[PDB]
Amino acid sequence: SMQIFVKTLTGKTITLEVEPSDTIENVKAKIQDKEGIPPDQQRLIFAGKQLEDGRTLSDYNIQKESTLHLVLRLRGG
Amino acid sequence: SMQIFVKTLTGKTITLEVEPSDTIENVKAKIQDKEGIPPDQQRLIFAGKQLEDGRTLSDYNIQKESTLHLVLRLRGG
Amino acid sequence: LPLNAIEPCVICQGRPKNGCIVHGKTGHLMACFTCAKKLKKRNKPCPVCRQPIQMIVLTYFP
Amino acid sequence: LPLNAIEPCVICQGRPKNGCIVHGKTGHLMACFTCAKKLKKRNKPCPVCRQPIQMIVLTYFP
Amino acid sequence: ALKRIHKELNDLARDPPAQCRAGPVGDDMFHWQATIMGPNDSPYQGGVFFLTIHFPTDYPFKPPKVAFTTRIYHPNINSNGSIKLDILRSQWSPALTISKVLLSICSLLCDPNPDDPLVPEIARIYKTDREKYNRIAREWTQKYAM
Amino acid sequence: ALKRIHKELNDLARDPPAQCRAGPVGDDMFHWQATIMGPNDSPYQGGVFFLTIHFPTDYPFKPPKVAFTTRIYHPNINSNGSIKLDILRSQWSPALTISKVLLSICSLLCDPNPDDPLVPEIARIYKTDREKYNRIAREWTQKYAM
Ligand SMILES: [Cl-]
Ligand SMILES: [Cl-]
Ligand SMILES: [Cl-]
Ligand SMILES: [Cl-]
Ligand SMILES: [Zn+2]
Ligand SMILES: [Zn+2]
Ligand SMILES: [Zn+2]
Ligand SMILES: [Zn+2]
Repeated sequence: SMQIFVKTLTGKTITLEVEPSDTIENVKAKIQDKEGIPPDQQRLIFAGKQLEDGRTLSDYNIQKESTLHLVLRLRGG
Repeated sequence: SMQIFVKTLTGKTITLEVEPSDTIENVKAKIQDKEGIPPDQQRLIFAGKQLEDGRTLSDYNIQKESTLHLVLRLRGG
Repeated sequence: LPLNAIEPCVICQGRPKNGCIVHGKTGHLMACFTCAKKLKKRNKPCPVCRQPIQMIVLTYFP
Repeated sequence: LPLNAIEPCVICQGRPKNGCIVHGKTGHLMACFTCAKKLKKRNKPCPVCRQPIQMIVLTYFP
Repeated sequence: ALKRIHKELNDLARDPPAQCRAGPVGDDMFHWQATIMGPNDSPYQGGVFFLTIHFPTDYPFKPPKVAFTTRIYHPNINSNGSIKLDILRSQWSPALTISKVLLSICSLLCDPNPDDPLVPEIARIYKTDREKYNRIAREWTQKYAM
Repeated sequence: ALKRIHKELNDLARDPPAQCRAGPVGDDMFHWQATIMGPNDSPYQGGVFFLTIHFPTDYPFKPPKVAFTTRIYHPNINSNGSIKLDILRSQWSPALTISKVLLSICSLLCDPNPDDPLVPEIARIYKTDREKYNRIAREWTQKYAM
Protein backbone atom coordinates (compact mmCIF):
# COMPACT_ATOMS: atom_id res chain seq x y z
CA SER A 1 0.00 0.00 0.00
CA MET A 2 1.12 3.54 -0.80
CA GLN A 3 -0.12 7.10 -1.20
CA ILE A 4 -0.53 8.83 -4.56
CA PHE A 5 -1.82 12.30 -5.38
CA VAL A 6 -4.49 13.31 -7.89
CA LYS A 7 -4.66 16.87 -9.19
CA THR A 8 -8.41 17.26 -9.67
CA LEU A 9 -10.12 19.42 -12.30
CA THR A 10 -9.91 22.69 -10.35
CA GLY A 11 -6.25 22.09 -9.48
CA LYS A 12 -7.04 20.89 -5.97
CA THR A 13 -4.75 18.04 -4.92
CA ILE A 14 -6.20 15.00 -3.14
CA THR A 15 -4.49 11.98 -1.61
CA LEU A 16 -5.52 8.38 -2.28
CA GLU A 17 -4.51 5.18 -0.50
CA VAL A 18 -3.81 2.55 -3.17
CA GLU A 19 -1.93 -0.66 -3.91
CA PRO A 20 0.35 -1.12 -6.95
CA SER A 21 -2.05 -3.87 -8.08
CA ASP A 22 -5.03 -1.48 -8.11
CA THR A 23 -6.48 -0.92 -11.56
CA ILE A 24 -7.20 2.53 -12.97
CA GLU A 25 -10.86 1.59 -12.59
CA ASN A 26 -10.30 1.10 -8.85
CA VAL A 27 -8.58 4.50 -8.69
CA LYS A 28 -11.52 6.16 -10.46
CA ALA A 29 -13.87 4.53 -7.94
CA LYS A 30 -11.83 6.09 -5.12
CA ILE A 31 -11.98 9.48 -6.84
CA GLN A 32 -15.75 9.08 -7.16
CA ASP A 33 -16.04 8.52 -3.40
CA LYS A 34 -13.93 11.58 -2.56
CA GLU A 35 -15.06 13.98 -5.29
CA GLY A 36 -18.45 12.81 -6.59
CA ILE A 37 -17.22 12.50 -10.20
CA PRO A 38 -18.65 9.53 -12.15
CA PRO A 39 -15.85 7.27 -13.41
CA ASP A 40 -16.98 7.64 -17.03
CA GLN A 41 -16.29 11.39 -16.78
CA GLN A 42 -12.78 10.88 -15.36
CA ARG A 43 -9.74 10.89 -17.64
CA LEU A 44 -6.52 10.25 -15.73
CA ILE A 45 -3.21 11.34 -17.24
CA PHE A 46 0.35 10.39 -16.31
CA ALA A 47 3.52 11.07 -18.30
CA GLY A 48 1.35 12.87 -20.86
CA LYS A 49 -0.87 9.87 -21.66
CA GLN A 50 -4.34 8.75 -20.63
CA LEU A 51 -4.51 5.74 -18.31
CA GLU A 52 -6.66 2.79 -19.41
CA ASP A 53 -9.18 1.34 -16.97
CA GLY A 54 -8.11 -2.30 -17.26
CA ARG A 55 -4.45 -1.68 -16.41
CA THR A 56 -2.87 -1.40 -12.98
CA LEU A 57 -0.80 1.35 -11.39
CA SER A 58 2.15 -1.06 -11.60
CA ASP A 59 1.59 -1.44 -15.36
CA TYR A 60 2.11 2.33 -15.63
CA ASN A 61 5.13 2.45 -13.28
CA ILE A 62 3.10 4.68 -10.96
CA GLN A 63 4.90 4.62 -7.61
CA LYS A 64 4.42 5.99 -4.11
CA GLU A 65 4.12 9.81 -4.05
CA SER A 66 3.27 9.97 -7.77
CA THR A 67 0.77 12.55 -9.02
CA LEU A 68 -1.95 11.68 -11.52
CA HIS A 69 -3.71 14.48 -13.37
CA LEU A 70 -7.49 14.42 -13.69
CA VAL A 71 -9.19 16.04 -16.68
CA LEU A 72 -12.65 15.51 -18.17
CA ARG A 73 -13.59 12.68 -20.51
CA LEU A 74 -12.72 13.82 -24.03
CA ARG A 75 -12.90 12.59 -27.61
CA GLY A 76 -10.98 13.73 -30.64
CA GLY A 77 -12.99 14.16 -33.80
CA SER B 1 -23.64 55.35 10.41
CA MET B 2 -21.81 52.88 12.64
CA GLN B 3 -20.89 49.21 12.89
CA ILE B 4 -22.30 46.66 15.33
CA PHE B 5 -21.60 42.96 15.71
CA VAL B 6 -24.03 40.05 15.87
CA LYS B 7 -23.10 36.71 17.40
CA THR B 8 -25.14 34.24 15.33
CA LEU B 9 -26.63 30.95 16.49
CA THR B 10 -23.51 28.82 15.93
CA GLY B 11 -21.26 31.43 17.56
CA LYS B 12 -20.06 32.98 14.29
CA THR B 13 -19.79 36.77 14.53
CA ILE B 14 -20.92 39.06 11.71
CA THR B 15 -20.64 42.82 11.21
CA LEU B 16 -23.53 45.10 10.22
CA GLU B 17 -23.53 48.70 9.06
CA VAL B 18 -26.37 50.44 10.90
CA GLU B 19 -27.60 53.80 12.12
CA PRO B 20 -28.99 54.48 15.61
CA SER B 21 -32.36 55.29 14.00
CA ASP B 22 -32.56 51.77 12.54
CA THR B 23 -35.32 49.65 14.01
CA ILE B 24 -34.72 46.15 15.33
CA GLU B 25 -36.81 44.99 12.36
CA ASN B 26 -34.34 46.68 9.99
CA VAL B 27 -31.48 44.93 11.79
CA LYS B 28 -33.15 41.53 11.39
CA ALA B 29 -33.61 42.25 7.68
CA LYS B 30 -29.87 42.85 7.44
CA ILE B 31 -29.22 39.58 9.27
CA GLN B 32 -31.55 37.79 6.87
CA ASP B 33 -29.58 39.13 3.90
CA LYS B 34 -26.33 37.76 5.31
CA GLU B 35 -27.54 34.55 6.97
CA GLY B 36 -30.76 33.43 5.28
CA ILE B 37 -32.68 33.37 8.58
CA PRO B 38 -36.19 34.87 8.37
CA PRO B 39 -36.74 37.75 10.79
CA ASP B 40 -39.61 35.93 12.52
CA GLN B 41 -37.10 33.27 13.66
CA GLN B 42 -34.59 35.82 14.99
CA ARG B 43 -34.50 36.81 18.66
CA LEU B 44 -31.89 39.48 19.38
CA ILE B 45 -30.59 39.94 22.94
CA PHE B 46 -28.56 42.75 24.51
CA ALA B 47 -27.80 43.16 28.22
CA GLY B 48 -29.79 40.01 28.94
CA LYS B 49 -33.03 41.27 27.37
CA GLN B 50 -34.77 40.69 24.05
CA LEU B 51 -34.95 43.61 21.63
CA GLU B 52 -38.40 44.40 20.27
CA ASP B 53 -39.00 44.92 16.56
CA GLY B 54 -40.69 48.33 16.74
CA ARG B 55 -37.91 50.02 18.74
CA THR B 56 -34.67 51.51 17.46
CA LEU B 57 -31.07 50.83 18.40
CA SER B 58 -31.11 54.34 19.90
CA ASP B 59 -34.13 53.38 22.03
CA TYR B 60 -31.98 50.60 23.52
CA ASN B 61 -28.94 52.89 23.97
CA ILE B 62 -26.98 50.55 21.69
CA GLN B 63 -23.77 52.32 20.66
CA LYS B 64 -21.07 51.78 18.06
CA GLU B 65 -19.14 48.48 18.29
CA SER B 66 -21.84 46.82 20.43
CA THR B 67 -22.41 43.09 20.11
CA LEU B 68 -25.96 41.76 19.83
CA HIS B 69 -26.65 38.09 20.57
CA LEU B 70 -28.87 36.14 18.16
CA VAL B 71 -30.86 33.17 19.45
CA LEU B 72 -33.92 31.41 18.02
CA ARG B 73 -37.46 32.68 18.43
CA LEU B 74 -38.80 31.30 21.70
CA ARG B 75 -41.89 31.37 23.88
CA GLY B 76 -42.31 30.66 27.54
CA GLY B 77 -45.37 28.79 28.60
CA LEU C 1 -15.55 34.36 2.02
CA PRO C 2 -16.97 31.89 4.56
CA LEU C 3 -14.09 31.26 6.98
CA ASN C 4 -16.22 29.03 9.22
CA ALA C 5 -16.94 26.71 6.27
CA ILE C 6 -13.82 24.66 7.10
CA GLU C 7 -14.80 23.95 10.71
CA PRO C 8 -16.33 20.58 11.67
CA CYS C 9 -20.04 19.81 11.76
CA VAL C 10 -21.66 21.86 14.53
CA ILE C 11 -23.70 18.83 15.66
CA CYS C 12 -21.17 16.00 16.03
CA GLN C 13 -17.93 18.04 15.81
CA GLY C 14 -16.27 15.09 14.07
CA ARG C 15 -16.94 15.30 10.32
CA PRO C 16 -16.71 18.07 7.72
CA LYS C 17 -19.72 20.19 6.77
CA ASN C 18 -20.91 18.25 3.72
CA GLY C 19 -24.62 17.86 4.48
CA CYS C 20 -26.45 20.81 2.97
CA ILE C 21 -29.96 21.31 4.36
CA VAL C 22 -32.05 22.52 1.43
CA HIS C 23 -35.31 24.47 1.72
CA GLY C 24 -36.75 26.22 -1.31
CA LYS C 25 -33.86 27.75 -3.23
CA THR C 26 -31.56 28.22 -0.22
CA GLY C 27 -29.48 25.94 1.95
CA HIS C 28 -27.81 26.01 5.33
CA LEU C 29 -24.49 24.15 5.42
CA MET C 30 -23.27 23.63 8.98
CA ALA C 31 -23.68 19.87 9.52
CA CYS C 32 -22.20 16.73 8.04
CA PHE C 33 -24.21 14.44 5.77
CA THR C 34 -24.68 11.84 8.52
CA CYS C 35 -26.09 14.33 11.03
CA ALA C 36 -28.26 16.17 8.51
CA LYS C 37 -29.77 12.91 7.22
CA LYS C 38 -30.76 12.03 10.80
CA LEU C 39 -32.66 15.32 11.06
CA LYS C 40 -34.42 14.71 7.73
CA LYS C 41 -35.25 11.11 8.68
CA ARG C 42 -36.72 12.28 12.01
CA ASN C 43 -38.83 15.01 10.30
CA LYS C 44 -36.97 17.82 12.09
CA PRO C 45 -36.71 21.34 10.63
CA CYS C 46 -33.52 23.17 9.74
CA PRO C 47 -31.55 23.83 12.97
CA VAL C 48 -30.75 27.46 12.11
CA CYS C 49 -33.88 28.76 10.35
CA ARG C 50 -36.59 26.20 11.31
CA GLN C 51 -37.91 25.93 7.80
CA PRO C 52 -38.89 22.41 6.62
CA ILE C 53 -36.08 20.28 5.20
CA GLN C 54 -36.88 19.45 1.59
CA MET C 55 -33.73 17.36 1.08
CA ILE C 56 -30.16 16.78 2.22
CA VAL C 57 -27.57 17.32 -0.51
CA LEU C 58 -24.23 15.56 -0.10
CA THR C 59 -21.98 18.50 -0.93
CA TYR C 60 -18.54 18.25 -2.52
CA PHE C 61 -16.02 21.10 -2.88
CA PRO C 62 -14.14 20.57 -6.18
CA LEU D 1 -12.22 19.70 6.28
CA PRO D 2 -12.45 21.31 2.83
CA LEU D 3 -9.56 23.79 2.81
CA ASN D 4 -10.46 25.06 -0.68
CA ALA D 5 -14.06 25.81 0.34
CA ILE D 6 -13.05 29.34 1.36
CA GLU D 7 -11.46 30.23 -1.99
CA PRO D 8 -13.34 32.33 -4.56
CA CYS D 9 -15.65 31.05 -7.27
CA VAL D 10 -13.51 29.13 -9.75
CA ILE D 11 -15.41 30.71 -12.67
CA CYS D 12 -15.32 34.45 -11.92
CA GLN D 13 -12.72 34.48 -9.08
CA GLY D 14 -14.57 37.42 -7.51
CA ARG D 15 -17.32 36.05 -5.26
CA PRO D 16 -17.64 33.36 -2.57
CA LYS D 17 -18.61 29.78 -3.36
CA ASN D 18 -22.30 30.07 -2.47
CA GLY D 19 -23.96 28.61 -5.58
CA CYS D 20 -24.36 24.88 -5.04
CA ILE D 21 -24.98 22.95 -8.27
CA VAL D 22 -27.41 20.17 -7.32
CA HIS D 23 -27.96 16.94 -9.24
CA GLY D 24 -29.83 14.08 -7.61
CA LYS D 25 -28.69 13.70 -4.02
CA THR D 26 -25.28 15.35 -4.51
CA GLY D 27 -23.93 18.81 -5.15
CA HIS D 28 -20.75 20.40 -6.41
CA LEU D 29 -19.97 23.72 -4.69
CA MET D 30 -17.20 25.58 -6.52
CA ALA D 31 -18.99 28.61 -8.03
CA CYS D 32 -20.87 31.62 -6.75
CA PHE D 33 -24.64 31.91 -7.03
CA THR D 34 -24.36 34.35 -9.94
CA CYS D 35 -22.16 32.12 -12.11
CA ALA D 36 -24.04 28.94 -11.21
CA LYS D 37 -27.40 30.51 -12.08
CA LYS D 38 -26.03 31.49 -15.50
CA LEU D 39 -25.13 27.86 -16.18
CA LYS D 40 -28.58 26.70 -15.07
CA LYS D 41 -30.39 29.35 -17.13
CA ARG D 42 -28.42 28.22 -20.20
CA ASN D 43 -29.03 24.51 -19.43
CA LYS D 44 -25.31 23.80 -19.15
CA PRO D 45 -24.16 20.64 -17.33
CA CYS D 46 -22.27 20.64 -14.06
CA PRO D 47 -18.72 21.89 -14.83
CA VAL D 48 -16.98 19.12 -12.85
CA CYS D 49 -19.16 16.04 -13.39
CA ARG D 50 -21.32 16.87 -16.47
CA GLN D 51 -24.53 15.70 -14.81
CA PRO D 52 -27.58 17.84 -15.65
CA ILE D 53 -28.14 20.72 -13.22
CA GLN D 54 -31.40 20.16 -11.39
CA MET D 55 -31.24 23.37 -9.33
CA ILE D 56 -28.91 25.99 -7.88
CA VAL D 57 -29.07 26.31 -4.09
CA LEU D 58 -27.97 29.62 -2.57
CA THR D 59 -25.80 28.19 0.19
CA TYR D 60 -25.20 29.86 3.55
CA PHE D 61 -22.62 28.79 6.15
CA PRO D 62 -24.14 29.45 9.62
CA ALA E 1 -22.22 13.69 22.47
CA LEU E 2 -18.78 14.03 24.07
CA LYS E 3 -16.97 15.82 21.22
CA ARG E 4 -19.83 18.32 21.01
CA ILE E 5 -19.95 18.85 24.78
CA HIS E 6 -16.17 19.27 24.99
CA LYS E 7 -16.29 21.82 22.16
CA GLU E 8 -18.95 23.80 24.02
CA LEU E 9 -16.91 23.62 27.22
CA ASN E 10 -13.78 24.90 25.47
CA ASP E 11 -15.78 27.74 23.90
CA LEU E 12 -17.24 28.68 27.29
CA ALA E 13 -13.87 28.56 29.05
CA ARG E 14 -12.45 31.04 26.51
CA ASP E 15 -15.45 33.17 25.48
CA PRO E 16 -18.63 33.17 27.61
CA PRO E 17 -21.36 35.79 27.40
CA ALA E 18 -21.18 38.51 30.01
CA GLN E 19 -24.48 37.22 31.40
CA CYS E 20 -24.02 33.45 31.70
CA ARG E 21 -21.41 30.92 32.82
CA ALA E 22 -21.42 27.12 32.83
CA GLY E 23 -19.16 24.13 33.36
CA PRO E 24 -19.12 20.49 34.45
CA VAL E 25 -19.71 19.38 38.03
CA GLY E 26 -16.65 17.35 38.94
CA ASP E 27 -15.62 14.82 36.29
CA ASP E 28 -19.15 14.25 34.93
CA MET E 29 -19.18 15.76 31.44
CA PHE E 30 -22.94 15.13 31.27
CA HIS E 31 -23.78 17.07 34.46
CA TRP E 32 -23.06 20.81 34.39
CA GLN E 33 -23.79 23.78 36.61
CA ALA E 34 -24.59 27.24 35.29
CA THR E 35 -25.10 30.80 36.47
CA ILE E 36 -27.26 33.57 35.02
CA MET E 37 -26.88 37.18 36.14
CA GLY E 38 -30.25 38.86 36.53
CA PRO E 39 -30.68 41.56 33.87
CA ASN E 40 -30.07 45.12 34.91
CA ASP E 41 -33.17 47.30 35.30
CA SER E 42 -35.37 44.37 36.30
CA PRO E 43 -36.76 42.73 39.44
CA TYR E 44 -33.83 40.28 39.14
CA GLN E 45 -31.04 42.86 38.96
CA GLY E 46 -28.12 42.11 41.26
CA GLY E 47 -29.22 38.49 41.56
CA VAL E 48 -27.15 35.53 40.45
CA PHE E 49 -29.24 32.48 39.67
CA PHE E 50 -27.79 28.97 39.68
CA LEU E 51 -28.97 26.21 37.35
CA THR E 52 -28.31 22.51 36.83
CA ILE E 53 -27.86 20.98 33.37
CA HIS E 54 -28.06 17.31 32.39
CA PHE E 55 -27.09 16.36 28.83
CA PRO E 56 -28.90 13.28 27.49
CA THR E 57 -27.10 10.45 25.73
CA ASP E 58 -28.28 11.66 22.30
CA TYR E 59 -27.42 15.33 22.86
CA PRO E 60 -27.57 17.55 20.82
CA PHE E 61 -30.35 15.80 18.90
CA LYS E 62 -32.23 15.73 22.18
CA PRO E 63 -32.35 18.86 24.37
CA PRO E 64 -30.47 19.31 27.62
CA LYS E 65 -32.47 19.19 30.84
CA VAL E 66 -32.07 22.64 32.42
CA ALA E 67 -33.55 23.70 35.77
CA PHE E 68 -32.93 26.49 38.25
CA THR E 69 -31.59 25.50 41.64
CA THR E 70 -32.06 29.06 42.93
CA ARG E 71 -35.66 29.88 43.78
CA ILE E 72 -37.01 32.53 41.40
CA TYR E 73 -40.38 34.29 41.09
CA HIS E 74 -41.59 34.02 37.50
CA PRO E 75 -44.75 32.81 35.69
CA ASN E 76 -42.89 30.21 33.57
CA ILE E 77 -40.58 28.72 36.24
CA ASN E 78 -41.98 26.46 38.94
CA SER E 79 -41.10 25.78 42.56
CA ASN E 80 -38.50 23.15 41.64
CA GLY E 81 -36.90 25.43 39.05
CA SER E 82 -38.37 23.71 36.00
CA ILE E 83 -38.68 26.08 33.04
CA LYS E 84 -41.63 25.70 30.68
CA LEU E 85 -40.00 27.06 27.55
CA ASP E 86 -40.51 25.81 24.01
CA ILE E 87 -36.81 25.61 23.09
CA LEU E 88 -36.31 23.06 25.88
CA ARG E 89 -39.01 20.85 24.37
CA SER E 90 -40.74 20.88 20.98
CA GLN E 91 -38.83 23.90 19.59
CA TRP E 92 -35.37 22.59 20.49
CA SER E 93 -32.69 22.89 17.79
CA PRO E 94 -29.40 20.95 17.83
CA ALA E 95 -27.69 24.20 16.80
CA LEU E 96 -28.54 25.68 20.21
CA THR E 97 -25.59 25.43 22.59
CA ILE E 98 -25.73 25.71 26.37
CA SER E 99 -24.50 29.31 26.08
CA LYS E 100 -27.39 30.18 23.75
CA VAL E 101 -29.88 28.28 25.93
CA LEU E 102 -28.75 30.20 29.00
CA LEU E 103 -28.97 33.54 27.19
CA SER E 104 -32.41 32.51 25.94
CA ILE E 105 -33.54 31.73 29.50
CA CYS E 106 -32.09 35.04 30.67
CA SER E 107 -34.17 36.84 28.02
CA LEU E 108 -37.26 34.97 29.27
CA LEU E 109 -36.89 36.49 32.75
CA CYS E 110 -38.12 39.90 31.56
CA ASP E 111 -40.31 38.50 28.75
CA PRO E 112 -42.59 36.06 30.58
CA ASN E 113 -45.67 34.42 29.16
CA PRO E 114 -48.41 35.08 31.73
CA ASP E 115 -51.13 33.98 29.31
CA ASP E 116 -50.14 30.29 29.27
CA PRO E 117 -48.15 30.12 32.51
CA LEU E 118 -46.49 27.40 34.53
CA VAL E 119 -47.51 29.08 37.80
CA PRO E 120 -51.03 30.56 37.43
CA GLU E 121 -50.95 32.46 40.73
CA ILE E 122 -47.82 34.38 39.69
CA ALA E 123 -49.20 35.02 36.21
CA ARG E 124 -52.44 36.42 37.60
CA ILE E 125 -50.52 38.91 39.76
CA TYR E 126 -48.36 39.83 36.76
CA LYS E 127 -51.45 40.62 34.68
CA THR E 128 -53.50 42.44 37.34
CA ASP E 129 -50.93 44.16 39.62
CA ARG E 130 -47.55 44.46 37.90
CA GLU E 131 -45.91 46.48 40.66
CA LYS E 132 -46.91 43.81 43.18
CA TYR E 133 -45.37 41.18 40.89
CA ASN E 134 -42.19 43.25 40.59
CA ARG E 135 -42.04 43.79 44.35
CA ILE E 136 -42.31 40.06 45.13
CA ALA E 137 -39.76 39.17 42.46
CA ARG E 138 -37.33 41.70 43.98
CA GLU E 139 -37.96 40.25 47.45
CA TRP E 140 -37.22 36.75 46.15
CA THR E 141 -34.06 38.00 44.43
CA GLN E 142 -32.80 39.45 47.72
CA LYS E 143 -33.80 36.35 49.70
CA TYR E 144 -32.42 33.65 47.39
CA ALA E 145 -30.11 35.08 44.73
CA MET E 146 -27.64 37.31 46.60
CA ALA F 1 -12.78 37.24 -17.78
CA LEU F 2 -9.66 39.09 -16.60
CA LYS F 3 -9.82 37.98 -12.95
CA ARG F 4 -10.12 34.35 -14.03
CA ILE F 5 -7.36 34.70 -16.65
CA HIS F 6 -5.02 36.42 -14.18
CA LYS F 7 -5.70 33.70 -11.60
CA GLU F 8 -4.82 30.99 -14.12
CA LEU F 9 -1.63 32.80 -15.08
CA ASN F 10 -0.63 33.31 -11.44
CA ASP F 11 -1.30 29.61 -10.76
CA LEU F 12 0.81 28.63 -13.78
CA ALA F 13 3.68 30.75 -12.48
CA ARG F 14 3.40 29.46 -8.90
CA ASP F 15 2.76 25.73 -9.51
CA PRO F 16 4.11 25.26 -13.04
CA PRO F 17 3.09 22.05 -14.79
CA ALA F 18 5.84 19.96 -16.34
CA GLN F 19 4.33 18.83 -19.64
CA CYS F 20 2.72 22.10 -20.76
CA ARG F 21 3.45 25.81 -20.34
CA ALA F 22 1.61 28.93 -21.41
CA GLY F 23 1.53 32.68 -20.99
CA PRO F 24 0.49 35.93 -22.62
CA VAL F 25 2.02 37.22 -25.81
CA GLY F 26 3.32 40.68 -25.03
CA ASP F 27 0.91 42.67 -22.89
CA ASP F 28 -2.25 41.08 -24.34
CA MET F 29 -3.84 39.03 -21.57
CA PHE F 30 -6.33 37.57 -24.06
CA HIS F 31 -3.66 36.16 -26.42
CA TRP F 32 -1.29 33.51 -25.07
CA GLN F 33 1.32 31.18 -26.52
CA ALA F 34 1.68 27.65 -25.18
CA THR F 35 4.01 24.68 -25.54
CA ILE F 36 3.34 20.97 -25.11
CA MET F 37 6.16 18.45 -24.73
CA GLY F 38 5.62 15.32 -26.79
CA PRO F 39 4.93 12.35 -24.51
CA ASN F 40 7.71 9.91 -23.80
CA ASP F 41 7.43 6.51 -25.50
CA SER F 42 5.67 8.04 -28.50
CA PRO F 43 6.63 9.25 -31.98
CA TYR F 44 6.32 12.78 -30.57
CA GLN F 45 8.98 12.27 -27.91
CA GLY F 46 11.52 15.06 -27.70
CA GLY F 47 9.25 17.36 -29.68
CA VAL F 48 8.06 20.74 -28.47
CA PHE F 49 4.79 21.88 -30.03
CA PHE F 50 3.72 25.52 -29.97
CA LEU F 51 0.09 26.62 -29.84
CA THR F 52 -1.78 29.90 -29.86
CA ILE F 53 -4.58 30.61 -27.41
CA HIS F 54 -7.25 33.28 -27.74
CA PHE F 55 -9.56 33.88 -24.78
CA PRO F 56 -13.00 35.21 -25.76
CA THR F 57 -14.42 38.13 -23.83
CA ASP F 58 -16.86 35.76 -22.05
CA TYR F 59 -14.27 33.15 -21.11
CA PRO F 60 -14.62 30.82 -19.25
CA PHE F 61 -18.29 30.38 -20.12
CA LYS F 62 -17.10 30.06 -23.75
CA PRO F 63 -14.02 27.94 -24.57
CA PRO F 64 -10.62 29.34 -25.51
CA LYS F 65 -9.67 29.16 -29.18
CA VAL F 66 -6.62 26.91 -29.43
CA ALA F 67 -4.60 26.03 -32.54
CA PHE F 68 -1.18 24.54 -33.19
CA THR F 69 1.49 26.64 -34.86
CA THR F 70 3.99 23.75 -34.99
CA ARG F 71 3.14 21.21 -37.68
CA ILE F 72 2.14 17.85 -36.20
CA TYR F 73 1.04 14.54 -37.74
CA HIS F 74 -2.25 13.31 -36.24
CA PRO F 75 -5.77 12.26 -37.35
CA ASN F 76 -7.52 15.00 -35.32
CA ILE F 77 -5.12 17.92 -35.94
CA ASN F 78 -4.58 19.21 -39.45
CA SER F 79 -1.69 20.89 -41.24
CA ASN F 80 -3.28 24.30 -40.70
CA GLY F 81 -3.01 23.66 -36.95
CA SER F 82 -6.72 23.16 -36.36
CA ILE F 83 -7.64 20.80 -33.52
CA LYS F 84 -10.95 18.95 -33.61
CA LEU F 85 -11.62 18.02 -30.00
CA ASP F 86 -14.94 17.90 -28.17
CA ILE F 87 -13.78 19.80 -25.06
CA LEU F 88 -13.00 22.80 -27.29
CA ARG F 89 -16.52 22.58 -28.74
CA SER F 90 -19.78 21.24 -27.31
CA GLN F 91 -18.14 19.36 -24.40
CA TRP F 92 -16.39 22.45 -23.02
CA SER F 93 -16.60 23.05 -19.29
CA PRO F 94 -15.88 26.38 -17.55
CA ALA F 95 -13.94 24.42 -14.91
CA LEU F 96 -11.30 23.53 -17.51
CA THR F 97 -8.30 25.84 -17.24
CA ILE F 98 -5.68 26.36 -19.93
CA SER F 99 -3.33 23.95 -18.16
CA LYS F 100 -6.02 21.26 -18.15
CA VAL F 101 -6.87 21.96 -21.81
CA LEU F 102 -3.19 21.67 -22.77
CA LEU F 103 -2.79 18.43 -20.81
CA SER F 104 -5.97 17.15 -22.46
CA ILE F 105 -4.53 17.96 -25.90
CA CYS F 106 -1.28 16.26 -24.91
CA SER F 107 -3.25 13.12 -24.00
CA LEU F 108 -5.04 13.27 -27.39
CA LEU F 109 -1.69 12.87 -29.18
CA CYS F 110 -1.45 9.16 -28.33
CA ASP F 111 -5.24 8.64 -28.11
CA PRO F 112 -6.45 9.71 -31.57
CA ASN F 113 -9.92 9.10 -32.97
CA PRO F 114 -9.38 7.80 -36.52
CA ASP F 115 -13.09 6.87 -36.71
CA ASP F 116 -14.23 10.52 -36.91
CA PRO F 117 -11.08 12.19 -38.21
CA LEU F 118 -10.15 15.71 -39.12
CA VAL F 119 -7.59 14.39 -41.64
CA PRO F 120 -9.08 11.28 -43.32
CA GLU F 121 -5.82 10.47 -45.12
CA ILE F 122 -3.87 10.23 -41.85
CA ALA F 123 -6.65 8.27 -40.15
CA ARG F 124 -6.52 5.79 -43.05
CA ILE F 125 -2.76 5.31 -42.60
CA TYR F 126 -3.26 4.95 -38.82
CA LYS F 127 -5.78 2.14 -39.35
CA THR F 128 -3.89 0.51 -42.26
CA ASP F 129 -0.44 0.30 -40.64
CA ARG F 130 0.15 1.86 -37.23
CA GLU F 131 3.92 1.39 -37.67
CA LYS F 132 3.86 3.52 -40.83
CA TYR F 133 1.78 6.16 -39.05
CA ASN F 134 4.28 6.21 -36.17
CA ARG F 135 7.21 6.51 -38.57
CA ILE F 136 5.70 9.56 -40.27
CA ALA F 137 4.74 11.14 -36.94
CA ARG F 138 8.33 10.68 -35.75
CA GLU F 139 9.71 12.21 -38.95
CA TRP F 140 7.42 15.23 -38.60
CA THR F 141 8.43 15.64 -34.94
CA GLN F 142 12.11 15.71 -35.88
CA LYS F 143 11.55 18.05 -38.84
CA TYR F 144 9.14 20.54 -37.29
CA ALA F 145 9.17 20.25 -33.49
CA MET F 146 12.90 20.60 -32.69
CL1 LIG G 1 -32.87 13.77 1.61
CL1 LIG H 1 -32.37 27.02 -10.02
CL1 LIG I 1 -18.66 11.93 20.60
CL1 LIG J 1 -13.29 39.78 -14.47
ZN1 LIG K 1 -22.12 15.67 12.14
ZN1 LIG L 1 -32.15 26.61 7.15
ZN1 LIG M 1 -18.66 33.40 -9.91
ZN1 LIG N 1 -21.51 17.99 -10.44
